[PDB]
Amino acid sequence: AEPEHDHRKRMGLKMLLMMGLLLPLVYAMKRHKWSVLKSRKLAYRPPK
Amino acid sequence: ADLTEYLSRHYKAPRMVLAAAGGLEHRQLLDLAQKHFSGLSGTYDEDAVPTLSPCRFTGSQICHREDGLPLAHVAIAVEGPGWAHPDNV
Repeated sequence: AEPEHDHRKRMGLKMLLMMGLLLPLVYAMKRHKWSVLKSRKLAYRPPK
Repeated sequence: ADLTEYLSRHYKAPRMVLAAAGGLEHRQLLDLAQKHFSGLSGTYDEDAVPTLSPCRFTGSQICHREDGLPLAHVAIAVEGPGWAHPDNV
């Protein structure tokens, strides 16, 4: 029914291990850029 | 008291320079310096005299948004080296 069975599970382990690297890495990349906004401080200074 | 404390700590002879330029001999500049400045640090060389310490440059932004003003001012700088550095030229 499914001769690909063993190949798909091999690529799956590669997929899971790669994603275990790339998901925290791209997360850090996105957080690094969003740093400037996420830690920003506002002050309101109207006259008189 | 704040003001005289500042004066006491900072206006001390090894930290100040009598400069002149023009129609003068150096000799009389020296003469007048002993005449009028010599009661400054003859025995006043005392207390924590007074180390500066390096200033941490950041890399950051301050944005005072005021749309009521007709022109934008922007100043941008990287950290330069001090007075001493040959890189200045």
